[PDB]
Amino acid sequence: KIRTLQGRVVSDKMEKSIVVAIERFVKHPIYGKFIKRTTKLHVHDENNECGIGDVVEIRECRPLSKTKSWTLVRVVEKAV
Amino acid sequence: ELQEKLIAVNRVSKTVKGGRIFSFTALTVVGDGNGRVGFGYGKAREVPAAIQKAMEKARRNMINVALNNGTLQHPVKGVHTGSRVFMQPASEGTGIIAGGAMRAVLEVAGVHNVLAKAYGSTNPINVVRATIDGLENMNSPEMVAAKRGKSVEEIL
Amino acid sequence: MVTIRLARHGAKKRPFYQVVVADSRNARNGRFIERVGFFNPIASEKEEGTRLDLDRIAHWVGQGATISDRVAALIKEVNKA
Amino acid sequence: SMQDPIADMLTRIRNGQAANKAAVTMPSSKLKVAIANVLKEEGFIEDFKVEGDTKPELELTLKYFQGKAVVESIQRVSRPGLRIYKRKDELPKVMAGLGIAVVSTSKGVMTDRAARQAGLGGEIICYVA
Amino acid sequence: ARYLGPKLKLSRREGTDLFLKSGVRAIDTKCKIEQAPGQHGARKPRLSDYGVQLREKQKVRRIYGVLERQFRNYYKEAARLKGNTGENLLALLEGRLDNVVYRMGFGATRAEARQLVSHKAIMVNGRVVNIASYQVSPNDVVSIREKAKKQSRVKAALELAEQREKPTWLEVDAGKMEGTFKRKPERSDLSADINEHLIVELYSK
Amino acid sequence: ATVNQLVRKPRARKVAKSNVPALEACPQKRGVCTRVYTTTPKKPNSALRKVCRVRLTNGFEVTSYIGGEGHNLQEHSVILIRGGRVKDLPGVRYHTVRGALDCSGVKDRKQARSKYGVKRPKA
RNA sequence: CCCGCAGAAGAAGCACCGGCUAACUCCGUGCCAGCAGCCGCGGUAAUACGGAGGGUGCAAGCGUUAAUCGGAAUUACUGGGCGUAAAGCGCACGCAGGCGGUUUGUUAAGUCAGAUGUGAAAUCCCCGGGCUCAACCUGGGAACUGCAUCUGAUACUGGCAA
RNA sequence: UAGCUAGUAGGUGGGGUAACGGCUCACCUAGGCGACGAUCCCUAGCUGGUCUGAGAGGAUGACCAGCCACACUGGAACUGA
Ligand SMILES: [Mg+2]
Ligand SMILES: [Mg+2]
Ligand SMILES: [Mg+2]
Ligand SMILES: [Mg+2]
Ligand SMILES: [Mg+2]
Ligand SMILES: [Mg+2]
Ligand SMILES: [Mg+2]
Ligand SMILES: [Mg+2]
Ligand SMILES: [Mg+2]
Ligand SMILES: [Mg+2]
Ligand SMILES: [Mg+2]
Ligand SMILES: [Mg+2]
Ligand SMILES: [Mg+2]
Ligand SMILES: [Mg+2]
Ligand SMILES: [Mg+2]
Ligand SMILES: [Mg+2]
Ligand SMILES: [Mg+2]
Ligand SMILES: [Mg+2]
Ligand SMILES: [Mg+2]
Ligand SMILES: [Mg+2]
Ligand SMILES: [Mg+2]
Ligand SMILES: [Mg+2]
Ligand SMILES: [Mg+2]
Ligand SMILES: [Mg+2]
Ligand SMILES: [Mg+2]
Ligand SMILES: [Mg+2]
Ligand SMILES: [Mg+2]
Ligand SMILES: [Mg+2]
Repeated sequence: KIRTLQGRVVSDKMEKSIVVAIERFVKHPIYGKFIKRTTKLHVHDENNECGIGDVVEIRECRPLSKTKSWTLVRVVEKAV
Repeated sequence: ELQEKLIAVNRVSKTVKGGRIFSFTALTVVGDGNGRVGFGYGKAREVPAAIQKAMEKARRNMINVALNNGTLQHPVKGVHTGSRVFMQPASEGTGIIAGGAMRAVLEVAGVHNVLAKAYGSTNPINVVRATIDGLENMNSPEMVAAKRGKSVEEIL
Repeated sequence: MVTIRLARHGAKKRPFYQVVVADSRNARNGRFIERVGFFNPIASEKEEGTRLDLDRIAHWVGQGATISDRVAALIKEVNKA
Repeated sequence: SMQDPIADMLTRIRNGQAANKAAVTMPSSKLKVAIANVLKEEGFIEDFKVEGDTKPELELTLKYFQGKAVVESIQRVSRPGLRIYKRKDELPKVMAGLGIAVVSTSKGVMTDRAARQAGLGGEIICYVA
Repeated sequence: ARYLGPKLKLSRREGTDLFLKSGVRAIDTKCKIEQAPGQHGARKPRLSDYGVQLREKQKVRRIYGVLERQFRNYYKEAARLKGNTGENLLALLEGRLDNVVYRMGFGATRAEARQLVSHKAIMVNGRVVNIASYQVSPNDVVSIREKAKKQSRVKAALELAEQREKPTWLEVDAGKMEGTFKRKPERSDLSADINEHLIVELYSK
Repeated sequence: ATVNQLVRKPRARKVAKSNVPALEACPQKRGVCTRVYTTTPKKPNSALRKVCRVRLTNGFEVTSYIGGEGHNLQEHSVILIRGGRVKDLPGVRYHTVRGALDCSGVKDRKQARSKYGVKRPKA
C-alpha cells in the first residue's frame, strides 16, 4: 500500500539511471476533453535491470542527485 | 375580453414613374390571457387601415398552447429565418423577462412568469413567428403521456 | 512561546475579542492556529459573552501554551458557574 | 468510417420517424439492445427484436400517435470526440422531466430518473424527448 | 432626503389620488386632478412601456416617501427573500414605522407620522424610535409618548382614521394611544390599483 | 470549432484598442498650449471650430477642441484636457475643461453651468 | 446616551427635456455663433444653438472624464460559421497525433458510490443576535465545484489474452 | 524566439552544510532538456479574494489575512538557536 507510479522507459544511456515517461488521462478544464499530458522523471537504476521500451514501477525516495527523486521497485513486461 | 396590442409600425417605399409611393405596415398581436393567441400583419396606405387589416387577420388564424398554471411547461426554443428565441418558465413573482415583441406576445398569451432571450436578428416579424412556433411545439404532461402510453404520475 | 491571547476585531468603540492560540512572534490580528471562544465586553444581558473551549485550551496548556492575564480571568469567570 | 454505431442507430430512428417508416433495421450490438430495452420501457418505441446468430440484425418498430411521430428530439450527448461523465448530483433533466437522459451506470443502462434513485452516476449516452 | 414640493402636483402627474393629504376635502375641490401640471396639461400623456413602468414605480415612491437609493435596497431585499418579489416589496414597505403609524391612525399623513417619529413622540415596546424607516416585526406594540399624547393633530388623525377604512392586520386602542402589529400584511389586504409586476421588470432591465 | 483544434490553438479574445491613448488611462491631463486656431469641419457641416494644440507632460503633442461661446486661451497657456472626440472634426479627439487652472469659464451662461466652469449667479 | 430653554429658525442643489430615454412652449440668431454618445440639428417661425417659463430624473449630492464586465451568440466548451457577405489548403501520399467494427474472460487506469484527511481565518449565502433601524459587528451552519488515500461497483472508453 | 546546455546529465571517491543533493572538488561515461514549446524577448509580486456577468466565463489583485523579495546602489562576512 505504497504510492507508486507505472510508466514506460525512454533512455538507458546514462550510467545506473533511466528515465520514465509517465502517462495519464487528464480532462481539459475548459472544453471538458480528456487528453494525455505525459510527465518525465529521472529514476535510479541500481544494477541496470531495465531497458528501452520497458514498463517499470517507481517509488518516491530521497533525492539522489540534482534531477533524481524516484527509484524503481520492480520491472514488468520486458518487451524487446 | 380580448386584449389587442400593436408591436411595430413601419413605412415602406415603392418606386414608379412619378416617383416614390409610400405604404404603411402594421404588426399586431391578439390574446385572451389563456392559450388562445394570434398574430397579424397588414399593409395599407393608411395606418388605421393597416392596423384594422392586421387585427382582422389576427383574430383569425389563432393557435392553442398549454400552460401549467401561468408559466411554460418546460424550456423551449424557437427558430425562424433569421431569429432565434429561447424561453424558460420561472417562479411566480419574477414576471416576464423579455424584450420587444416577445414581452408583447407572451403578455397577451397570458404567460406571467418567464425568462426569455433573443439570439440573432431581432426583427419583429420573424421574432413573433419564432415565439409562436416555440409555444406551439412545446408539450404538456398529458399530451406526452398520451403518446408514450404511460401516466402523468409515472412520467413526473 | 506559543500562547493563548485575544485578537481584537469589530467596529470602532465596540470591540470584540476572539481567544486564539498563536505564536508570540506573530501579530495580534494576524496569524493563529486555532480559535477557541470569543468575548464581548459590552454585551448586554441574555447574550453570551464567553464561549471558551476548556477541553481544547487544556490540550494546549498540557503541551506548553501559556495563558495571558485576560484569558486566565475569563477562564476563572467561566469556571465560576 | 463508422465510429459511432449508437449515433448511427439514433439517426436511423430519427430518419424513420421523419419518413413515417414503420420498421427500422440495423446491425445489432449489446449496447443497442440495452438502449432499445430502455426505449421500449419508456414507450418511445413499440417493440424490438434481433434476428440471426453470426450477423445479427436488430429491428425496431416505431410508434406514431395521431399521425405524427413520438420522438421529436433525439441527440447524442456523449461522442467519441468528447466523452461526457456526470455525477448523480448534477444529472440532467430533459424537458424538465418530460424527457429521458439515457445513462450508463455501474449497474447497467437506465434513465436519469432511475439512476438518481439508485444514487449512482455514469456516462450520459443520449437525450430523448 | 424628503420631498418638500407640492403634493397635488405629484397626484396629478400620477393621474390618481395618493393620500398625501388629510382627506377632509376632496381632490377635485382642491386641485384639477384630471389635468397634468404645467402649460402642456389638459391632454392625456401618451407613454411607452418604460414610461408606464416608471410611473408605476414613482407612484409607490411618492406614496411611501422613499427615494430611489432606499427603494432599490428594498427591491434587492425582496428579491433576496424567497417568494413573490412583488409581494415581499409591498410587505416591507408596509412594515415601515411611518406607514404603520399612518395605517393605525396616529398621523393624518405619512409625512406627519415621519415628523412625529423624528420629533420622538412614538415608542416601540417601550423604547423610543427616531427612524422613519424602522422595520416593524409581528407582535410589536407602538404607543404614543406621554409628552405628546395631548396633541390636537394626534387626535384629529384618529378622527380621520375612523372615517377611513381600518387595517385588518393591525389593532388599535384610541383611548390608550396604542396599537399592535399582529401579522405581516398580505397582498389581498392592500390596494389593487398597484401593479407590482411593473417594478420588477423595470429594475431587471 | 473542433475541440482538438481549440485545445491545440486556444480561443483568443480580440484585443480592445483605446481611442484615448495620450491620456495614459488618466481622466484629466494638464498641458501647455502651442497653437490656437480656427478649423473648418467636414461635410455636411460648415463652421469655424476653436482648436488648440497642446503638449502634455508625458511628451505627447495632441489636439483639443475648445467648447463654449468665446474663450481667453492663447499661446504659452496651460489647460486641462479630459477626453471626448468631435466627429465632424477629423483629427482631434480631446476636449478641454472650462474653469481650469488658466481656462476661463464662459460668460452669460446659466444652463448646463457645471460643464463650463461658471460660478452660481447670486440671487 | 437622557432631561429642560426659546423659536420654523440655521440648512437644496445638480443634470436633462427630437428619437434611443421619462419629460415642451416662447424669445435672440440665421451653415454665423454653436450642441453632440449615434441618427444627426442650425442655410428667418429650430420642441436639437443661447436665454426665460414650465416639466422630468436624482438628491447633499448631481453631472463630465478614465478603466473593467455586460449587452457583444461581436473568439460562440455551454453558445456561431466557411456555394454566392470574410472563410475548404490546387490535388494526393503519409510520420507523430486524434478517433475507431463485433464476442467472451480478466485487470479496474479514466469514469461511478461511500468513507477519512485537507481545502486557514477573514469574504459570499442561510438561519438568528447586538449598536435607537440600517450601514457595521457577531454565533452557528452550508459552501470552497478541488486534491491525496482507502473500501468497492463494472454498464462505457482504454490496458491484456483468446 | 527552433535549436539550448561541458559542472552541463549521470556514476565512483574525498570535502562541505543542522540535514539529502555537482553544493564543491579529482577521475570516468556523452549524455540532459525541447513541438505536451527547451532557449531567448517584453510585461508582471502570488493567493484567500474583488468587480462584472444568472451561468460557464472576462477583467483585476488597492484596503483585511497568508506566502515571497528589498531596505541609497553592487557584492561580502561575523556574532547569533
Ligand atoms: Mg445581427
Ligand atoms: Mg444619503
Ligand atoms: Mg418621450
Ligand atoms: Mg445641451
Ligand atoms: Mg425662432
Ligand atoms: Mg436649449
Ligand atoms: Mg429654467
Ligand atoms: Mg462573450
Ligand atoms: Mg457569424
Ligand atoms: Mg465578392
Ligand atoms: Mg466569398
Ligand atoms: Mg477544393
Ligand atoms: Mg470498440
Ligand atoms: Mg478507477
Ligand atoms: Mg470520489
Ligand atoms: Mg436586530
Ligand atoms: Mg474559507
Ligand atoms: Mg474492453
Ligand atoms: Mg487507441
Ligand atoms: Mg569536474
Ligand atoms: Mg562523505
Ligand atoms: Mg558525494
Ligand atoms: Mg514589478
Ligand atoms: Mg452573458
Ligand atoms: Mg493574475
Ligand atoms: Mg529612496
Ligand atoms: Mg546592500
Ligand atoms: Mg554561528
